[PDB]
Amino acid sequence: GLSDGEWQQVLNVWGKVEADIAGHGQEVLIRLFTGHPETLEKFKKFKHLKTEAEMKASEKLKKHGTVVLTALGGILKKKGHHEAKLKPLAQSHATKHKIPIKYLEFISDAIIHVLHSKHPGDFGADAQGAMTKALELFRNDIAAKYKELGFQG
Repeated sequence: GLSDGEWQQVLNVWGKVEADIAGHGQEVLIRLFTGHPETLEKFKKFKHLKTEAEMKASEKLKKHGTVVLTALGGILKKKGHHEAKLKPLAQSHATKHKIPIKYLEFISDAIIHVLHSKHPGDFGADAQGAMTKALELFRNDIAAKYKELGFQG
């Protein structure tokens, strides 16, 4: 698992995210959608957005970014004992949204990219390593639930 120090670095940079959650959520989704257009196809509401500029102007996209990062934050703050918080997310993403684990890797990388660009003082190499591990644990645990839920992931 992650060490105490690793979780501390995760929570330290997450504090920076909480200081502007909608701006971060917007930037994460835009990075995801521009880098991986196949992921955008999973969003009925948003796949009409064909450029970064149209995405930036979408208030609905911004609100969803906040929904995503709020849920992720709740999971991260549970550190290694995140199963109760993770469970409903795994269930909805295995049934309603059908999100492959690969797409969770893509959003993990988008989060890391945005944190590197926005918060270089709180997201140096050790902090990035810690967040990488935290998001790996998130994906791994979702993948385990997907199996139970009958989704190939």
